[PDB]
This record gives sequence, C-alpha cells and structure tokens, in this order.
Amino acid sequence: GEWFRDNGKHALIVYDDLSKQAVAYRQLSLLLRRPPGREAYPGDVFYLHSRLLERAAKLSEKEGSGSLTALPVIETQGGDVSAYIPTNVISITDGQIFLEAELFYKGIRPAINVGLSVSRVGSAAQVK
Amino acid sequence: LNETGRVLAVGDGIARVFGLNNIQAEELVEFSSGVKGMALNLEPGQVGIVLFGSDRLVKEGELVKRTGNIVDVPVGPGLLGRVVDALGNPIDGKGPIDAAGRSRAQVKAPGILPRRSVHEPVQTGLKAVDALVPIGRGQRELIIGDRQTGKTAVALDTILNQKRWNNGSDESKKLYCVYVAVGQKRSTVAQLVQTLEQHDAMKYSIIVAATASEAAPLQYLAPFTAASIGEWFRDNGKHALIVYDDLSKQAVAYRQLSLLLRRPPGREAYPGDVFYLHSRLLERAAKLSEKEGSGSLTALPVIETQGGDVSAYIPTNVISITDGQIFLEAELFYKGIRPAINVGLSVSRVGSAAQVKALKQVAGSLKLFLAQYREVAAFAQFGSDLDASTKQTLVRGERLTQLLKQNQYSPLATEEQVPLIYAGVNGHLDGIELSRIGEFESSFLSYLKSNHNELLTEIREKGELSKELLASLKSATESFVAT
Amino acid sequence: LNETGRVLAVGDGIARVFGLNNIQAEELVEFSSGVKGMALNLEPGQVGIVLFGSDRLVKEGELVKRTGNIVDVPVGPGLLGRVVDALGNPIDGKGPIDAAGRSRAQVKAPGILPRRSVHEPVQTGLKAVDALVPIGRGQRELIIGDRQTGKTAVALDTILNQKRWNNGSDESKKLYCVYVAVGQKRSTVAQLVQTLEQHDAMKYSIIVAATASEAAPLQYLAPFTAASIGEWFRDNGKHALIVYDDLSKQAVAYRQLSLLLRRPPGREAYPGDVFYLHSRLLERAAKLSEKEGSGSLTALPVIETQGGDVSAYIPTNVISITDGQIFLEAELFYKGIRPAINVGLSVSRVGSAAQVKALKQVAGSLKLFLAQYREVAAFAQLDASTKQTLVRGERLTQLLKQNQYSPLATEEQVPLIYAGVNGHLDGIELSRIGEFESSFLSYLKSNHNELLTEIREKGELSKELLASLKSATESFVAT
Amino acid sequence: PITGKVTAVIGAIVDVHFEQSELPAILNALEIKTPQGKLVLEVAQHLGENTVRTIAMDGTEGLVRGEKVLDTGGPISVPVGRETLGRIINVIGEPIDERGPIKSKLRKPIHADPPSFAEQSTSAEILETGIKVVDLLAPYARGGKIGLFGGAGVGKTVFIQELINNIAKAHGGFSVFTGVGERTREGNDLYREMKETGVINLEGESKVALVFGQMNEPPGARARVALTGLTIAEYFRDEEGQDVLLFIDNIFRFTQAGSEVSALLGRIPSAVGYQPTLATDMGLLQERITTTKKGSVTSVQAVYVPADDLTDPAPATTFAHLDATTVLSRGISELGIYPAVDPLDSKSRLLDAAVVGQEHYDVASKVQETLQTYKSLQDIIAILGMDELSEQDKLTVERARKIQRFLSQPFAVAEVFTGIPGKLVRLKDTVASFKAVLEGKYDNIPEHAFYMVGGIEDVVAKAEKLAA
Amino acid sequence: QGYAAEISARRNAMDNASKNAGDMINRYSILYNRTRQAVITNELVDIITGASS
Ligand SMILES: Nc1ncnc2c1ncn2[C@@H]1O[C@H](COP(=O)(O)OP(=O)(O)OP(=O)(O)O)[C@@H](O)[C@H]1O
Ligand SMILES: Nc1ncnc2c1ncn2[C@@H]1O[C@H](COP(=O)(O)OP(=O)(O)OP(=O)(O)O)[C@@H](O)[C@H]1O
Ligand SMILES: [Mg+2]
Ligand SMILES: [Mg+2]
Repeated sequence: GEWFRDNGKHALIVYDDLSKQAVAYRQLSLLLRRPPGREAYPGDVFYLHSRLLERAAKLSEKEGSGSLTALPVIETQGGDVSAYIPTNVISITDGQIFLEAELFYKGIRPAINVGLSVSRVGSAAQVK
Repeated sequence: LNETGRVLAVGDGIARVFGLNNIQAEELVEFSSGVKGMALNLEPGQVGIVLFGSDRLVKEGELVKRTGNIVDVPVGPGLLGRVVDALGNPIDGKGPIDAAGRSRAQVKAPGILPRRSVHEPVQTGLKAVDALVPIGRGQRELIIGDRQTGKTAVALDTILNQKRWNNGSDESKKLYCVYVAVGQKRSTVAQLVQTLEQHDAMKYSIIVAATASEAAPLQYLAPFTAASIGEWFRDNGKHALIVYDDLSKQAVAYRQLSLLLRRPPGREAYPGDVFYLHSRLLERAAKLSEKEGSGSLTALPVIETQGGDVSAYIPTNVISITDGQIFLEAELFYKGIRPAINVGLSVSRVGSAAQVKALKQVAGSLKLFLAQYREVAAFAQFGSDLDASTKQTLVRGERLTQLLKQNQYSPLATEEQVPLIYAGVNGHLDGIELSRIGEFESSFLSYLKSNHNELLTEIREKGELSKELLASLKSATESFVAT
Repeated sequence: LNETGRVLAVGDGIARVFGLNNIQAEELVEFSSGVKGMALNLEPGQVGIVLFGSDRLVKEGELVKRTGNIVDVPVGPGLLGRVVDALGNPIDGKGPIDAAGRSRAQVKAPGILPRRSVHEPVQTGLKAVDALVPIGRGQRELIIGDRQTGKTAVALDTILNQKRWNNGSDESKKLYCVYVAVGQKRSTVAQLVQTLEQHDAMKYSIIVAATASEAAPLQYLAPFTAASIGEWFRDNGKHALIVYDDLSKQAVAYRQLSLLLRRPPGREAYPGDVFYLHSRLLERAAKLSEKEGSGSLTALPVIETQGGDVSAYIPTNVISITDGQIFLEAELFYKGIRPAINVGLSVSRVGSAAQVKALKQVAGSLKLFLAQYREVAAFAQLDASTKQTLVRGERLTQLLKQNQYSPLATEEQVPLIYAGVNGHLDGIELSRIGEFESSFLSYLKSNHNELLTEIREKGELSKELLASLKSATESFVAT
Repeated sequence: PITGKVTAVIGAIVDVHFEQSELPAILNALEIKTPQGKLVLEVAQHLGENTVRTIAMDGTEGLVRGEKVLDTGGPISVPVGRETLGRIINVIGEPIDERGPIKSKLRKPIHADPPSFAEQSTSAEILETGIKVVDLLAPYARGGKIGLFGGAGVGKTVFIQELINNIAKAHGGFSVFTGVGERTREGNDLYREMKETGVINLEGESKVALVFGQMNEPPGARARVALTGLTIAEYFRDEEGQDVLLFIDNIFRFTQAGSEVSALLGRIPSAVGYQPTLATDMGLLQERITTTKKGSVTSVQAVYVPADDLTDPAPATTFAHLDATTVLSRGISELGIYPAVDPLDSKSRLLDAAVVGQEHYDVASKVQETLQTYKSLQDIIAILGMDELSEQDKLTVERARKIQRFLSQPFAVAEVFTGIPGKLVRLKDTVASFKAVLEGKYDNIPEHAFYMVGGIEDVVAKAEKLAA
Repeated sequence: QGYAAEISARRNAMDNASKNAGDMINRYSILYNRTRQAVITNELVDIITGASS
C-alpha cells in the first residue's frame, strides 16, 4: 500500500484480521522462548500493532500527495471489548465501526452499533 | 551399576540415582536402608526415584538395587472385609491377606470390543439419585461439590444399600464395594469403617487407604491399585463399585511428584498429563459382554470444588471424562434439602436405560415438574403476581422438593421409592400441609407394608408396574390420602 | 580477596561480586564510587550485593571493600530535630549527627518475658480516637484507609499533641516522635517538616525519609532503621512513638527487590515472606517491664487501601500483626465528617488499659451508642425512642468532628463527651454545636478553671467532681 | 565428631560441606558457635558432592563462609514430661522464662511417625464450650480436632482465649499451648493471666506447658515449633497416659513458614506460590495430633485465612483434617455481631441426631433454614425493601434477624475493650432459648434486646430495661 | 384519592429501587475490577512459573 501512498496515489488496506496476527506473533515469541507478557502475549505486541497501523497516513503536498487508509478487523470473544489486544487496537485507531451480534441476529444488517461506533476524524471527511 | 546404582542426591521425597542402567520405567527399587521407591524418571545419566517413605532413611551414597517388578497389588475375594494400604498391605491390625492373585497397577482398559451397553441398575437407595440421575453398572458417575456438602454421604449410602442383595444367593445381583480413601486422615477412615461395621456393610466391602501422612507416591498410586483390586470381580463375572474419595487430592499428590521431579508445569502448576492420569484411571470402569463373563466395575469419583468453581482444571477434566455428575450445593443443604443434590445441574448420560422399569414409569414427569418449579420460583421471589397455573406449579414443586429429602444412612428399596414418587408426581400430595410430607412418607410406607404388601412384593419381584399393579397403587394412594 | 572483591556483574539493582571471602551475611560493603550495599547472598565463589543507591554508580571490575558491620545506623538523642535518610545520613543540611551509638537495622523484638501490659495513654488529642479507640504506650495501632482520607492527619495531630508534656520536666510523661516517610514525595516531606517546625513539634521529632525516587532498598530499609532509632528511647527507659507512612509502599519496594532477585511471586505478586517483613518490624513496638527499664515504643503504621478493600493481602497482614485498627472512610470524609473515623470497624484490643480513667467514665457505653445509631440509620433506610436516638447520635457525631492541628487535652474532652452522652446537646441546633464547644470550653476556662485543673491532676471524676461538672454543664447549656 | 564448613548462606538456608564423607542424615541438627551461643540448623536436603542444605532455626546474620559446623547426631530434641509444665519453651527446646534449666530425665526428637491406623480411637462426646453459636450449630468433640478459621482482625485470638478460659479448668488433665507465629503481646498476656488464675504456679504444681515461636521468629523456627508442641503433647498422651488439651495459634503460620523457605530450597513453586509439599507436610504434622487408644488429645487450632480467601490452598487443605470447624467471618463482624462466627459455614461432625438428640438437631436445622432464607432474601430486601416481601417471608426475616442478634455473646476476655460484662450460656439453656425463639414465643420482643446477651432470660430482662 | 396516593407511592418506590440498584452496581463494579486484576495476576504467575521451570 505504501507504494501507492508514496507515488501520489490513494490506497485502502484491510487487515482481516489483526487478532490472528497477534496470535501468530505470540506463537513465534513463545517458541523463541522470549519472556511472556500479559495473557502470554509478547512484551511488545502494542509495538506490533502500532508499528503496523501508524503507516496509514495522509501526506502533505510537499511529499507528493498520497493516502493509505487502514480498516483493521478485530474479533472480540463473547463481545468482550476490554480484552488485551482489542484494548490495544481500540486505542491505536481513529475510531470504531462496532458490530453487535444481537442486532445481526435480529436481522438488522450490517448490524452497526451506532452508540459505540465513532469516527474521531468525523465530519471533516464526510461529504457535504 | 547395571542392576544397581548409588544416590547422587536426595530430598523432599525425591532421590536421584546414578546407574541402574537396565531399570524399566516405573520399576520399583530398594534402598540399602530398606525403604522402597519407584523410578518415574529415566534420564541420560540419572534415574528419578520417588520414595514410598521418609527420606530420612535415604542419604547420599546410598546403594540402590533393582526389584525387577512393576507395581502390583494382591487381588481376590480374600480382601473382602479388609483395610489395605496403597500396596495391599493390611493395616486393620488383623492377619495377612489371602490373595487369589496379583495384578499390576497400571493396566490397559478394556477396548471397544469386549464391552456391552450399560443396562443394569446400581440401586443407591437415594430417592433423588435413583429417580432423576440413575446410575448403571459399568457407569462412571461423578460426585462433585464443595467441602462438607455430602459427597461421601452419597457414596456411603450407595455402599450401605447393597446389603439387600449381598445377603442373597443370586450372584448376578450382588455388588461388591471398594472404597479408596486418598488424602483423608486415618481417623476419618476409622469412623467410616465403624459406620460400615455398625450397619454390617463391611463384610462385602474393601477399604484402600492412602491417608494424609502417607508419602505422595502412595496417595498417587492408591486409585490404580484399588482399580486393580476391583477389576478382579469384573474379570471373573462379578460386579464391583469403586468409590474414589477423593480424586482431587490424588491430582494434588501427582502435582507434588511432578513438580519435585521438575517436569514442566501446566495450568495451576498441574503437570501437562493429569488428564491422561484420570482418563486412564476411569476408563477401566466397564460393562463386559457375555464372551468376557458379563462382569462390571462401576466408578463413583468424588471431586471437591473450591467455591463452586467448576471451571478449574481437574473439575473440568473429570466432568468431561465421566458419564454424568451428581452436583451437591451448600445453599440447598442449608435450605434443608438433603442430600442437597442440585437436580438441575446433575446429569446422567446413560439415562433411563439404567433405571428400574417401575421407577422409570412413575418418575417420567418428575423431571418436568421440577424443571418448571425451578423456572417459576423466581416469580415468587421477585414479588410478582402469580398466575393460577404458576401457583399450581409452585404447590407441586415445593412438595416434590420436600419429598426428595432423606436422612443419612437410610436408603430406600425401590419397592418403597415407587409408591412415594407415584403419589408425588400424580399430585395426590398437593392438599397436604408442606410441613407434614415427612410424616406422610413414614406413615404411607407403613400403611402399604401392612395393608398392601402384595403391591410391594410384586413391584420388587417384577421390577415393572403392570396396569393391574398401577391401578391398585392408585387405589391405595387415594385410600391413604383420604387418611 | 579476603577483605576486598571485584564486581562481576551489575543489573536490576543487584551487583554480583567476586571475592569478599570473609564477609558476614548482610554485611555493609562500600563500592569504589562510594555507593554502599548489603551482602545478601553468600554463594560459593560469589556474593550478591543489594545496592543502597542507583546502579549507574557501579561498574564491572570495580573494587568493593568490606566494612565489618552488619547494616547499622546511628542512634541517640542527638537525632532529635534532624531529618535523615534510611541509613542515618543527615539530609536537612544542618550538619553531622551526634550519635550516642550505633544499632543494627534489624534486631530481634523483645520476647514474651521482657514485656509488660500496656497501661498508659498515648494522648492523641483527637476526641474520636481518645474516646473510642484508645491508644496505649507500647501499643501498635494501625491507621488504614483510602488515599487522601486524613491518615497522615491523624498521625500528625498525635505527634503535635505531645508538646503539652515534652515541654515539661518529667520524662515519665514525655513521648519522643519518630516518623518515616516511605515512598512519599520529597516536597511533601519538606512541607511536613515545615509544618512541624511551625508548631514547634520538631525539637522532639525525628524524620527518617526514603522518598519516592530513592532506590528500592532504601525504601525497604527505612522502617527498620527508624525502628532502631526509636528502640534507643525504648531501651533507655524513655517513651517513643514511631509512625510508618506508609508500610504499603515499603511492601511495594520489597516486592521490587524480591522480583528483581527473581524470587517466585505469590499472592498479588508479592513474595511469600512479605508477612515476615512487617511482622519482624512491628513486633519491635513493645512496653518493657520494670526489670527492663519500663520504656516503650508505640507504633502507628499507615496503610493505603484501594477502593476501601480491607480484605486485600497486605492490609490483612498488617491487621493480623497490629493490636487494632483505625479505619478512615472516604465516604465519611467526603460528607465533611473529619477525622472520618469509621467507629464500626475501628477497634483497639488494648482498650481500657490505655484510656484515661475520666474518659472511661464519661465515654462509657458510647462506643455502642454510635454503632446503634448507624443501625438506626440503616433501619430507617419512626419509633419515638429511635427518633431520640437519631437526634442524639447526629449531635454526638457533630461533637466528634475536629479541625486539623487542633488537639484537645482530656480536661477539655471530658466536659464535651459528658455533655454529649448525658444529652445536654439535644436542645441545641446542629449548626451551632461547633460554636457550643468553643463557647462551652471558654466558659469552663473562664469560670470553672478549678474543675478543669482537678480533672487534669486527679485523672478521675469523684462524686463531687462529677456533680460539679453536671452543674456547670447545665448552667452553661441553659445560658 | 563429624564437622563441616559453611559454603553458602541465603536467607534462612545454609549449605554445609562435609569433607568427612559420612554425611548427617536428613532432619539432623547441626550446631554453629556464635556470640549468641549456639545456632541450630536442620538438615533439609542432600545436594551431592558431600553438600547438605539446611534450615537455620535462628537468624543467619553474621555467618561467614568457612564457618565450622558440628553434627549433633540426631534431630532437634526437646524436654518432655511434667518438668515442662508451668514453663515456656523455645523451638529448639531451651527455656525462655529465665528460670534455669529444664531438668527432665527424658528428651525426645520432634520428628516422629504418626500413629498407625490400628491405633486410632474415635468417640462422639460433646465438649460444652459455653458459647451459644458453637454449642448450638457446631458442637465441639472431646478428643476431637477443632479449627477456628478467620481472616485478620475478626477475633481468632479473643475466641481462642475465651475457649482456653472456659475449657482449661473443666478439663482437669494437662494442657499444651503452642504459639506458632502469633502476637508476642498476647503470649505475655496469656502467660500472666495463666499465672494469676493459678493454672500456672511458679511456687507449685502447674497444669499447662507453653511453647512459643511467635511471629518475630525467622521462618525456620516457625516451621518447627509446632512439632515441639506436638512432641510435648504426645509425651503426655502416650507415656503419661493423661488427657491433653493442645492449643495451636496459628497453624497456618507453619504452612506459610515453609513457603518462605520453599523457593530458597530450590523447589518449583506450586499454585499461588505455595511449596509443592504443602499437602504432605501438613498431613505429616496434623495427623500426629490424633487421639489414640493410649490417650486422648483434644486439639483446638486457629487457622489464618489469607485475604479472607477460604479457597486459598492452605485453609482449603486444612479443612480436611478437622472434626469441628468454626469459620469466623468479616461480614458478620462488620455488623457488630461478635464473636463473628458464620452460623452457616461453621460445621461440625457431632451435629448428628444420634449424638445431640432429636430436639437439638431439629432446633439447629430450623435455625439454619431460617438464616439461609434470610440470606437468600438479601438482594430483594436491599432493592425493594421489606414491604414487598410475602407476609410469611416478613415473619421469617424478622425471626432470622432476631436469631442473628441472639447468636452474639460477650466474652469475659473482650470485656477489656467492649465494656460488656462476660457471659456464659449452658448447652441445654441455649437449645431451649433458640427453640423458644423459633416457636414465636418472643416475636413481640424488640430485636435489640437480643444483642449481646446470654440466655432468653437476659433477653427478657433487657427488654424490660429497653422499655424503661 | 386512593388511586392518586397509590400512583405517587409507586413512583417513589421505583425511584428508591433504582437508587438502591445503582448503589449495588457501584459495589459490584468495584468487586469486578478487583477480580479482573486478580485473574490477570494469577494467569500471569502461572505463565511465568511455566517459563522459569
Ligand atoms: N442426608 C443427610 N442428612 C443429614 N445430614 C447429612 C446428610 N448427608 C450428609 N449430612 C451431613 O453433612 C455433613 C457432611 O457430610 P459428608 O462427610 O458426607 O460430606 P463431604 O461432602 O464428603 O465432606 P468433606 O469434603 O469434608 O469430606 C456431615 O454432618 C453429615 O452428617
Ligand atoms: N480533620 C480535618 N479537618 C479538615 N481537613 C482535614 C482534616 N484531616 C485532614 N484534612 C485535610 O484532608 C486532606 C488530606 O489529608 P492528609 O494529607 O492527612 O491525608 P492522607 O490520608 O494522609 O493522604 P495521602 O494518601 O495523600 O497521603 C488535606 O487537605 C488535609 O488538610
Ligand atoms: Mg467426604
Ligand atoms: Mg498521607
């Protein structure tokens, strides 16, 4: 995606999904016998997802003009938003599109929970 | 040092021995001081011996000799009425054990082919158990619950009930009981043996004791040798009931051994293969086919939960291994419900196949009424108004709950259980004051035994309610309820 | 290499040293850069030194040399009015310390036979504590509560009150005060010293400070060296009071040391011996027998609970060790009920033996009244008697309020608690109760000074004194 | 004699190298000379290369590598017999009452095998304590094993001292009190109270022996003093053939002490950091306490509950070893209901209709049913309040509140700080009073009349005083 | 008048019920946070012991 970003083009990247990347990184770290952290994740998983997600950027006119837009996907077990990796990514990203199982099985689809969903860039990006 | 070794280090019940090149895994060794041990760990330059006694006796430089024997225990009918330690040595203070043979502790469970489907009841004499969670011969019914809830009481009543048949001539009904005390204090086992001898249940029972002070390997090894003792009856066409009180303390003993051998810990520091332990123990309980003499061995594991937490490692393991659970709760205990069985959480997966046909017939709707009652009681507690049908549900369910109360060491024959469950389920108790149910039972049986003895005789000998018996039972219940 | 060694490694505040063959366990050693340490592990061929300072000061290959002393600190009366670090070095900048001697940081607490029953009062000057939770000389009374609930306020008012006697001539009555700030902000300790100097309480106090930034071993050590400083007063027939503010932060520093030594974490990740840390510290607070010189060392540990959880690990440990507890409740503190004593949970097992007889007379059967008032409030959440109980309990609680840095002598407390228990306040509006005290005392000083002097000197209310107090109280209340 | 050199010192653990290859057997006592006199170490492990790892019974501070160690040739051994009565004994058996040597003709090792299964004797005789809640809902057994469970600051010590005061005189046999890691102040208080009430008599015959390893002691001492107490009690049981009271406060401190040394001994920590050997260590200790055919030992034990967590491995494992249990609770204490015994969690073997009779059993079971109903209605009472309860639920809640308050009782020991005179209640009086309360005979009495009184007679008298 | 008093009383009763339930929510939120920290600590201790075998 950063090739499009750097060369003056716009790119969208969807990480489907970051929970399983975190699981794989945990697997690597534990099998490399590195010191475990909380919930047996490595000591620097936050530096995994931040290292990844801060590459999504909107560049100024002097740096060409390019954008890389990231839509990471996160799977919350039993809908627990307070889990470790979700806690990291929710702080990492500029908002949430939160999908609720109850709405989904009510037949309300795409089932977005409007109360919890927020875009912190918000109205600045919206079409007038 | 092929058939001998010498101690490199010793402590906390573990000895590390140099040599013993030819020793087999789990083989026994004898130290020159006379204490024995078991070679759990074989390593490139060491053997890890777990000691069956005080490590005061062992010391560095101690010579160690192979026994050439894997753990084995005496077995046979000569153990009936005896108390033996984890290795079959008598501790009751009487004479030797007249063993019919010896059997290894670790033995392969019967495979797919030898077995037969569980179809013979284990009549516990407990109304709740026999009515709602039947136990069959060859079944593995977990008894699980917090401390001091009545687990041992349930198992002990099941043992005491067999005196009806153990005095008879029919060898196919007689059930021989083995009770394995793991981690219990010797005075508790002494009280248990006086309870059995007072009720004269000892003459068909066996006690295997690995009490609290006995070395961890013996507490570990007692369930397996007790299973080997029980398996003789299974393998010779007889029936056995083995009660493991308590498997959690065996798991604790294995955690001790594995941690002191420095085997990698798992969850809650238990070793990674404790499930293999309880599984290879419990799969030995089986019902065999005619080609194998139709013997059986029934297991009643006891598990002590902490604070009701069934999510713990060992509780989940044994729950997932066994064929069902009897759940005991403190809340029901103080509400006066004894044996305090939570009939909602309790489940028998062998199910009605293990139930006497008469009690199957009358108990059919009991489960439904109790489920409805537990669902509805929240309305009464919450202060909400009650519909007529919900009020009827409560009046029925409260009396059914009262009807399942039972005093300790007072098991009921099924000829006595069937009339009570019939009367309760058909709603003939609904008019009686809730306080008087206990008066009803004691009187109603006394009535039937005196004025309707034919019904009890026929229920016992046939085991099934024909239409004539059921109609006569209806008439008798209506007669007595018109007290 | 017998009397010196060379650092093999440095990390996490631990220096592995080669040599030091003749070193004693827990001996104090000096590094080439002047930072000191404790030889905690003696191992085959190496020694593990815990550093009383930042490990930036230590490098591989640096020479380390013995001192020949188990870790010890200066003690004596020359420390009065001084602020010192965990090892007794002066940090107030007022110059050297005139030590009467040196005493080891950690010492066996006096056994069973040397001791005596606690039978003298530690006059806190707080109505609530002096009335409901008596503290005796040789007692060890826990002050426990949530952050910013007046814990240090209670300890500090107790320290300030002693000026009434420490200015006198009788050492049987004086009470010298030692205070350890453990993990506290250094600015807070500076302002606390300023507060003591304003009230003139400094000239008999000692401050032993191991503030937040200082290496964990110093925070761990400070309570023990301050206990050693107070034990000089204890052992020489003098009376001392030692405040630990907090012990919780000491436990945190000890957890840091233990986990950086890679010892197994226990409950709440504290090491298994975190109990022994506080037990061997607090058992040193004792009252000695006549054969041992009759001295004493009173202790006031301070514990910060999170969310008011007294059931946590360290709080329960210290509650197990101490002779009682003063529980300071945030919910009371927010409603303006200060010093915010929760009289339901607060208990002093020494009890009556520590109390002044006059207070035991007038404050008799008051401890039950306020818990009964709390139960009445729960029941309401009315019977005529319960309404009367509510009316009197509210105004008693108004009497138990007290402004900071304003301790009352028992001659002043006794009239107020008398008027409260005997129901004279029941006719006076609540808003004016704070005035009542100020006026009421002012009257007794103005017109009945003989009665107050008699209460002071005799320590008991005879029939004549009790009736005179009744008459004066009624006369004022009607006026 | 066999001699060795100290090679390592860490905390309470000391490693000794014996060039004379005949190493001391495990549990042997070793002696180091110091300015304090002798320091006694106990051999815990053999490490190989002639090195043994040992636990110090006193402070290791001041030790130097290369310091000489002498093997005593046997375990720690303590005086026994009637010469120990009326005296205070240290863990290693030295007197610490400053009254000179203990002149016992016999001295016995503190490590011994528990009695065999054939030696066990069992009985069902009620030990009347005079405490309403205990005598009603959890009767104690003479010759049985009794355990107080409770967190910090609930009243384990006051309850223990009340039991001592009530039972010691009535027992008439011998007594042993073992302070295991508990308050030194209360050791002195017990000593002086015993010396004033005459059960200890410096000028004559005494009936109690005292052993103290109080909480100021290193973990090595706390891990072994209980065995010294057990050794004196066992000498009274087996050799004197007498009947023995054995008080232990606090047995948890034994288990905790082992944990403190467990990591230094090189063991892998078990759950929540306890030693792997917890269960077998505690079994080896506690099942020596059993009564036997030679004599009867009535043992009362206080058990600490860390962080009020009854699921903690130590209390949880201790529960299996007792005939009677009394679970003190902070939740009850906060109500002001001393002695704070939890009437539902407290449980006893002897609450059996064949032992206590049908009337006592019925009264106790009805009391517990009422209390359980009241506890089941807590959430409803909190949210909706009393008005919405069913009318018979209202009646049950009122009777449950009155039973709660009637189970409180003022002990004479607590009078120092409660100011309420001590009160004692006989068993039959307790049963009659609670039967009367259940039967509604005193429904008209205000509930505060039940708080801190003994017997229904005092309830009516306090009702009169509240009516005045 | 009885109907008016009934409805007013039910208003006030539900108000008190809601306030009591809110207090209980505060208490159980505190207990939940404590249990959360305890669970994390215990699981992490198990992991660390497994690593340092
Ligand atoms: N049906 C019953 N009726 C009355 N009391 C009973 C009944 N069953 C058990 N009890 C009582 O419950 C208490 C505990 O019983 P039991 O020893 O069987 O429990 P347990 O769950 O096996 O206990 P533990 O975990 O201590 O071994 C004892 O007082 C026993 O008398
Ligand atoms: N009796 C009182 N009257 C008025 N204000 C008081 C009283 N006691 C304490 N305060 C004030 O309450 C605040 C907190 O007091 P203090 O510093 O003693 O509490 P603390 O519990 O020691 O706090 P921390 O946990 O921050 O150390 C300060 O403003 C203090 O002035
Ligand atoms: Mg049991
Ligand atoms: Mg403060």
